[PDB]
Amino acid sequence: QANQKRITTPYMTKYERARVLGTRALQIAMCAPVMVELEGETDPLLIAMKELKARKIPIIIRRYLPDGSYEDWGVDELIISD
Amino acid sequence: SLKQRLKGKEGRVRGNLMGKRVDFSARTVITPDPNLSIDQVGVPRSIAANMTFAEIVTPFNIDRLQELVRRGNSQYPGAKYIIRDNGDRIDLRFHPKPSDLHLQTGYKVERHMCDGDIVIFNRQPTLHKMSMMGHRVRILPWSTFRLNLSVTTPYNADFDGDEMNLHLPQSLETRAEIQELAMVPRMIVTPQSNRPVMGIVQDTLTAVRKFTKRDVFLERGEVMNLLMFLSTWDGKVPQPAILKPRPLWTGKQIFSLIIPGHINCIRTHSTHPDDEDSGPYKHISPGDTKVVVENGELIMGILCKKSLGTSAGSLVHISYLEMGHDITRLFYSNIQTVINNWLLIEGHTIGIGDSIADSKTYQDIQNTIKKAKQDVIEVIEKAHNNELEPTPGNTLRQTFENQVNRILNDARDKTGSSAQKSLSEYNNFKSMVVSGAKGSKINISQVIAVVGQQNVEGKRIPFGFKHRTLPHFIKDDYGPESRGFVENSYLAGLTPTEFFFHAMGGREGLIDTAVKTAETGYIQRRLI
Amino acid sequence: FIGKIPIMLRSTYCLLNGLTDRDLCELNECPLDPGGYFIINGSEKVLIA
Amino acid sequence: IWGIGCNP
Amino acid sequence: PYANQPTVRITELTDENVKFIIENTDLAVANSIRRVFIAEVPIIAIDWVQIDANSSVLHDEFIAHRLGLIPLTSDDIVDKLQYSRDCTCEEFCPECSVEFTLDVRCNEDQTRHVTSRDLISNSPRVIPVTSDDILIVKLRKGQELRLRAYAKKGFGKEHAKWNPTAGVAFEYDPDNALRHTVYPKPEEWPKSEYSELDEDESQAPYDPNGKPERFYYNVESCGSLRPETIVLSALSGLKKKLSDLQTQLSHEIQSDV
Amino acid sequence: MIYICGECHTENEIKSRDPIRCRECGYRIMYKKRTKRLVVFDAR
Amino acid sequence: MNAPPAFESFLLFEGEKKITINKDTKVPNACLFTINKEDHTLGNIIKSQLLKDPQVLFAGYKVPHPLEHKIIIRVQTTPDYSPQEAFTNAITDLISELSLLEERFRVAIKDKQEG
Amino acid sequence: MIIPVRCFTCGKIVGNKWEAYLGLLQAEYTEGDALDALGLKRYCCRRMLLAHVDLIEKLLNYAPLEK
Amino acid sequence: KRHIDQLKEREYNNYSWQDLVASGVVEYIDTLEEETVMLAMTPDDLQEKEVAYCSTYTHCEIHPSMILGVCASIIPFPDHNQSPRNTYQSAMGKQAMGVYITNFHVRMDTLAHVLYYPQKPLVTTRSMEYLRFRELPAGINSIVAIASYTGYNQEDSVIMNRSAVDRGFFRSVFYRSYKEQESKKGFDQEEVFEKPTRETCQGMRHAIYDKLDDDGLIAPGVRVSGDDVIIGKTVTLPTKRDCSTFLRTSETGIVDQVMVTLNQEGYKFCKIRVRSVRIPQIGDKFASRHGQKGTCGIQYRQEDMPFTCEGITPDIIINPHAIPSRMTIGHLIECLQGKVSANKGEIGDATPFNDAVNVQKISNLLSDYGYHLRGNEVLYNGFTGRKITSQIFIGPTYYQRLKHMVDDKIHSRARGPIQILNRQPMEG
Amino acid sequence: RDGKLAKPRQLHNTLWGMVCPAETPEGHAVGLVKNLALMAYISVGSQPS
RNA sequence: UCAACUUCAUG
Ligand SMILES: CO[C@@H]1[C@H](O)[C@H](n2cnc3c(=O)nc(N)[nH]c32)O[C@H]1COP(=O)(O)OP(=O)(O)OP(=O)(O)O
Ligand SMILES: [Mg+2]
Ligand SMILES: [Zn+2]
Ligand SMILES: [Zn+2]
Ligand SMILES: [Zn+2]
Repeated sequence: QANQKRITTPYMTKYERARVLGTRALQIAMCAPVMVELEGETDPLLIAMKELKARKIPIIIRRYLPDGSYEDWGVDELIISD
Repeated sequence: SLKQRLKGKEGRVRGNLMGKRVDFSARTVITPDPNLSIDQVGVPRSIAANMTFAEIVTPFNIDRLQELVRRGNSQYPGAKYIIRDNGDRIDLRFHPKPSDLHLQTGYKVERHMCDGDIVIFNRQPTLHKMSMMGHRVRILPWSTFRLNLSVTTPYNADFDGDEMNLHLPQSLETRAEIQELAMVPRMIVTPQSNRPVMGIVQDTLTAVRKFTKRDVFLERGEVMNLLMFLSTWDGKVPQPAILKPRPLWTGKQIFSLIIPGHINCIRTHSTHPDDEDSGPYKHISPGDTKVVVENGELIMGILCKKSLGTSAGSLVHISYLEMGHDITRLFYSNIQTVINNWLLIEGHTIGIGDSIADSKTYQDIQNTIKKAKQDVIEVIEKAHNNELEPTPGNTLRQTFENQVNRILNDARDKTGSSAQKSLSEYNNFKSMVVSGAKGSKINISQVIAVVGQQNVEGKRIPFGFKHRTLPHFIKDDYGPESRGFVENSYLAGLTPTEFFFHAMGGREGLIDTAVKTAETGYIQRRLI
Repeated sequence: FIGKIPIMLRSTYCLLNGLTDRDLCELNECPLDPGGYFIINGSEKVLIA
Repeated sequence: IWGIGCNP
Repeated sequence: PYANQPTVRITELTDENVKFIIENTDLAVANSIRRVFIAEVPIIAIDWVQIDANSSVLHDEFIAHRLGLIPLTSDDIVDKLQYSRDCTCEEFCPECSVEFTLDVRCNEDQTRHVTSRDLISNSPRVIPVTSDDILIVKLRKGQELRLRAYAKKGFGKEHAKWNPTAGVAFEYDPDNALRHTVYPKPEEWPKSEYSELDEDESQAPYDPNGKPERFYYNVESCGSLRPETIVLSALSGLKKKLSDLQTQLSHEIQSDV
Repeated sequence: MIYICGECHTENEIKSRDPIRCRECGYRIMYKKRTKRLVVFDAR
Repeated sequence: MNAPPAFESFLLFEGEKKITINKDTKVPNACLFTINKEDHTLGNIIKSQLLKDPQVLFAGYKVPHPLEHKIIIRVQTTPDYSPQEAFTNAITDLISELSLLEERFRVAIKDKQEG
Repeated sequence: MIIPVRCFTCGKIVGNKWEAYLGLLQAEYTEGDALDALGLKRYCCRRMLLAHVDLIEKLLNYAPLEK
Repeated sequence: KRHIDQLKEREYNNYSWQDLVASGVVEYIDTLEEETVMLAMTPDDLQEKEVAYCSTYTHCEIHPSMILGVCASIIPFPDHNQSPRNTYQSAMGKQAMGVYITNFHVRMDTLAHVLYYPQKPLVTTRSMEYLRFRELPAGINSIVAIASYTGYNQEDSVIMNRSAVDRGFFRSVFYRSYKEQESKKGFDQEEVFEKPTRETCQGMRHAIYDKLDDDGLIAPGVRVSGDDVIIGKTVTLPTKRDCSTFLRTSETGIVDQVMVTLNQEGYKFCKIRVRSVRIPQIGDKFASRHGQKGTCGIQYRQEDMPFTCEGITPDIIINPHAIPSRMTIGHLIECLQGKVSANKGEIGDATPFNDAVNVQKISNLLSDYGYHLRGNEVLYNGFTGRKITSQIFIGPTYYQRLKHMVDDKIHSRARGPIQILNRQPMEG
Repeated sequence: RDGKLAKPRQLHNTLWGMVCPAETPEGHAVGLVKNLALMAYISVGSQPS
């Protein structure tokens, strides 16, 4: 939905964090460009965690409300659970 | 028939679709390992060599993966297969394949399981979600899965022939999901009862109780040796509690370095006098009971299952709720390591001398038993003379049985209390019961004083023979010995009739367990 | 001849019956073996009461 | 094996 | 800041036993000397067996096990012999090993007790401590055992077959004065053989400034090495381990510089 | 190969596709007899 | 089948260093010596001799895992002293003590015999 | 099956002492006195001879496979 | 006394149990008659005149301990253990490794475990004599310390001495026998034992067929590693199909016996027995005679194990935490009685209801031999040499090696064989 | 074994001296499989004539 | 290198 009228929680849920980190890791392992400057990190999951901490993962989560509507929350917009 | 193929357990719907046999799974016996962390699990080399994880060849890992490919399936840290972009699986086990050893970005090297891999660990039955938890792999010699002892309680696992299943995630996405949703440090506190699932257990619990007593004083070398096993140590030796005449630290002073951050907790030891809180010495507590942790420092107290165990408000629970799950993982591991080395120093044992009581104690137990048997005889005589009158809601038979049971239970309790008074500070039965590591005061009492009444189906031993319990007893004997009361202790040794009656009670318990499993399983399936 | 009845070992109709331990050793049979089982298709089967 | 109120 | 000077007094010396006392030494040094007695004194024992014919009741690897556990005289040449890994020659040679042979057949009716005496060594200095005998197997008539074995130098850390000693008795503070062991009821406890206390006094008075010293050892030989030379070899081997450690440490310090 | 007899303990040589019956005793249980190649056992 | 070979307990595999020295950043003038293929025999001896030294502020040893074969010795010394020097001096002192023990044990042997 | 070489706990050779033990038992010596005469002192070594069951004699009754 | 004296002279007196029955001294009573009979457990305690409970005893038990069966009769001091623990010990004693029969060499039985050095118990029940437990024992007496040493005995596991294990302690042999029958089903289709040929036989495997002899059967004395070809059988194909038998994976044994016979049908039948010597590992399962078992947590060498003043290091260290909840006091009494018996030279009597063997009497006997009354001993820590502050309970206890071993249970799967119907990974 | 009734499995008083109280399998067959006591004998049968 | 069935063991 629009930036206004977003009713879902601003905090990123544990499941969203898990799936975002896994997806970003798989992309990084598939030669995807890395947003953050890795400090000698060669593990895709560690690089994904580092990007999540810096809020530079280029993914927007589409949360489906039970009525069928959807809200698009950017990973940057969401507050990191940890 | 087609219906039978699809119908029940072992049918397609339930036996092949809802659950199914899976690849990348390993089962073996579990043995303890105090040295491993909570999340670490110990994997034999053969299990790790069979199971594989596919890693996409990237520019940053191409050299390492090509080395692994060169090693091959034979050398352990190697690769079993190379999956090309087309999907063709070059096989590294069968023949050198020198032209096909080359790796380019996009290829998938099926490397062997290595240290640091995340694996799900499971024990059957998976009653709750803590029965499947994510563990970080450490490869150790020999053929058993090795897990930390704080993790035994969630799995309901003891190392007496138990086996555990291991499932290896095969994708980075599912590996991250497992790591975040199911890692062992993240599972410490259960949502079922808002209590920690794991706590200090077995040897470490008893040794913590002993370590945190006021008496424990540690010299310089022992202090250094124990600080060697504290991973979170800042490298600074605390100033000893007793500087002169000789520098001596205290067990509490060293345990204060284990407690992370600044954690505030107040608990009470199991042997806390109820009078102390009301009366004077509230904050002095002559027995060193109570437990006060201020600013992450154990100011006073002796730790037991109430402080370091699986209960709400414990030091473990407060650490999880305040410092986080990673620091709590370190907390568990450090407790186990340094307290297990101090236990190497102090030592622990169980012997016959623990079961033996004073001669006066044995005399008092015998006198209590004699008085109880005499009171039961008096009750039986009242009933025979028809003096007894039924209790409201009960028949004369039921009220007589209740009176006799009350007399016998009160005598049993009094003998147990005498036995427990007999116990010394050095007694090791008492040590394990006080720490909460194992045993109960009931067990101590049965060991030392009186095994107690043997009851089947909620009643004393029934008249299985015609109007008598065993052929050795006369007909219509309702006295304590006839109907099952065992006055001898386990140490003393049960007499033959007491032995048979004790066997009857044990058989009832075993039948209860065996029958229970299936009904509870059906209920759980229905609820889920 | 109407049939063949399996013979319980060390029973009265077994060949091992009434043989001293030396004779049992000559036949490669243990003196301590209790008997009480049948050899059917080469496997020892015990009737359970 | 203890009493009527305990365990068998 | 320097090592203490230890003193030794030997109380008993018999072909099977050495009872001695070491004074003015640390507990760690004493315990590690005992540890080296058990595990790090080199000895000679059979580690390669090739059984040409075994018709005995015991299977081949049972026979090999029993042969390995048989002690062999290793008094002098164990220091001369090299480890098989060190020796340049492939497999085994006179410098790295000693060859034994067993060829026994029970032709007679009476049971033949194959003993360690039947093992015949190619070098006279190593013999199976025969100079009864260890029983390898009993052979019924018509049963034969033929085998060749090679005995190599090794120490008890590899395998217990290479333990040079039977029981190392180590005691310190015979009367509990450092309170390293706290007796719940001191009187019930038997006095030590080295105890100097009167019969009335169960424990010596607590010595706050005391340190474990005056360690008492009883080293029993398995017969392969003389009990004196077990102790001498242990001291020398511990010194050699420390010297190798020092050499590697010096090399790594130089590398860091 | 050469098969040792179960009962009379006399080696008899039986060709392939030949009935397993020892000459001079008739016993029908033979044993294959130990191999010529030798296996090394570590005494451990 | 997963049983490690016995020689692994004391034999260095190719490319393994007997001693590796890593400084400890948490504290000034501290070091951590990792000895491979060694056990409590050497560790306890060295820790005790280091404790005897007055300029050694901390000395400890640990076996990180019983199944594996390694010894970690943390040594912290006072300023104007080096932990590496303390380790070398400990080793030399232990060597001297053992040599004196050998000489006196030989003399005791020769006197118990022959009189 | 046969007397073990070396006591399990300590390693003193007990394999050479079984025939002497049996002979001393035939003489008149009680089990404890025979064990003392053989020189077995620690209860670990005395367990080896005292609890040993010699099955090799029963196994030798069966005829050898090859004669 | 006349009957007992004649039975005591049983042989060369031609007096037996049947003469005892014929005299009218003993009588067989079934349950229905047991309902109508007044019994005395013991003659002296019950028949003799006292405060008169019953003066109409019609029968007397020969001995109470006979109420137990074969497996529970081996339990020493069973009246001092909790009842479920005796059931557990019955179950586990059915699983202990020993010499199962003396003719084990002749028999070719699949899955036969035989122990190297079985020992008779130092603490034994009298009824064991009639179970032939002395003749064919299962288990070894072992110096056992009940102590918490390094945490590897925690829960129910057991620390073991590696040196003792290296000297023969609980070493076993596992024999696996494989049967294969050549048979002719079709008139032109037959199975023949032969060494398969790569070209002649269509079906083959990577597995080495060289070890097969000319007849197609491995000769005894040949080491066979997992997946090698024990028996080579080829079927004529109406060129040939390979039905050769292979070793069970990870068997890793040496061939013991190869027998070639003719079955009832007249076809050639071959049985091949493989020896695998199994040394105790740190997964194998060991249990006492009192219903408490455990896997080997770790193995420490004699230098590492705690030692007494005399130099004795425990063969087995069990966690103290096992004892309290299970209340198997018979274990502690058996350690004390074993210590007394081993020092005395006798064999201890652990009959269930002796009434002449108190724990106090055993303690007083142990005091005479120079040890602590209750069996505790001052142990010295193996690693540091310092005396352990808590004196530790040590004694000779009989331990059994159960058939459950880790090598048989370890398993792993990675894209292996798959079923036809479900196309899902297989089972087993 | 499927029946969960805890009546047929329990150690009856009449089992004294004739079936071992301790020795029973554990699982679905607790108390349903039993073992003879050491001195127990089972009648072989006789003619009532 | 099949599948059904049974029984026996392990938690
Ligand atoms: C503690 O609970 C466990 C589990 O619940 C699991 N388990 C075991 N058998 C079954 C079964 O048939 N069916 C299902 N569903 N689960 C089962 O085993 C239970 C205990 O059994 P036990 O009581 O014998 O454990 P000891 O107390 O005996 O342990 P020692 O001292 O021997 O090591
Ligand atoms: Mg268990
Ligand atoms: Zn050479
Ligand atoms: Zn013949
Ligand atoms: Zn011994």
